Amino acid sequence: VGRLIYTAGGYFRQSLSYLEAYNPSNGSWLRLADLQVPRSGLAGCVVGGLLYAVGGRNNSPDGNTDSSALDCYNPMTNQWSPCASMSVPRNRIGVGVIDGHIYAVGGSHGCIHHSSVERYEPERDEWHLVAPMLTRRIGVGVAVLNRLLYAVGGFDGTNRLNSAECYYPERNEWRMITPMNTIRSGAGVCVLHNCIYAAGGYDGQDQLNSVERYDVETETWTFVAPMRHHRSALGITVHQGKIYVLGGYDGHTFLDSVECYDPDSDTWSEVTRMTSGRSGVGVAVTMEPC
Ligand SMILES: Cc1cc([C@H](CC(=O)O)c2ccc3c(c2)nnn3C)ccc1Cl
Repeated sequence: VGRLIYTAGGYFRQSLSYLEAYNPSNGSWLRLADLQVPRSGLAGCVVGGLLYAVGGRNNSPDGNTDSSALDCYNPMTNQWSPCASMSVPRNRIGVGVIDGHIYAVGGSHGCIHHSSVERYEPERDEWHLVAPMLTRRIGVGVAVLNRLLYAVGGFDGTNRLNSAECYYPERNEWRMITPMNTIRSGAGVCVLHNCIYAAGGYDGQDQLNSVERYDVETETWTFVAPMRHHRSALGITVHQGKIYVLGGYDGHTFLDSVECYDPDSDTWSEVTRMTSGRSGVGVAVTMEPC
């Protein structure tokens, strides 16, 4: 039928309500129904053809509000619907999906940096807390491989982190994994084939263009080719077995650049520009809308 890359929210001068879909098959962008509430620092994901937007923060002239919200976008209707809210607001959140369930990981609520993690069940419209991570992480990368959830990098309130850890659902327990070779907060983190990728991010001084990947069989991290643009607070998704990175911040500009990674050639190329530069978007892939 055809799959699109949906980018929801983000930040340019203030938090944004935009939802836009990119079609790699033809290069087009579609503006769709705005989020009910502007938000940056959110995550996107998909379950059962439905797009969800999780956490973030509304940075606005009228005040600044960390989000506990879960909202659901149905491509068939072009309408956003509220779901049950999380236990707590989570700006600069990471999310992963296991077996139709959404895990919300870390993020901030004011000066609070969460190590807490909670899981959403669409069939019940219900969040429940699970075991907290071993580390407080905001700007955290989250991915799922072989039905295990990984929390990668971030900021713990004092240091940006090269550490990463793994949640084993049937044990309801987090264990540390090999740290990355690079301190990265607000990196893009995703899975492709057997590896967990961490692209770009922030280390307290610089925005990064480097990219490394974790092979679960070998438990080691290896650098691949770097992105064309240094970027923090980027969005990342996979589409037809290629990585796409969307927007972010390079120390200078809120990027409109979109790049994709070809694992076979180990090369990055510009694939498009977003309609406008922005950081802290939520990205996920699903069906084209009615
Ligand atoms: C908005 C955002 C910020 C972050 C992190 C937080 C931190 O690690 O403190 C950050 C902060 C400040 C940054 C930066 C990145 N990149 N450049 N600058 C100045 C990570 C993810 C997201 Cl969605």
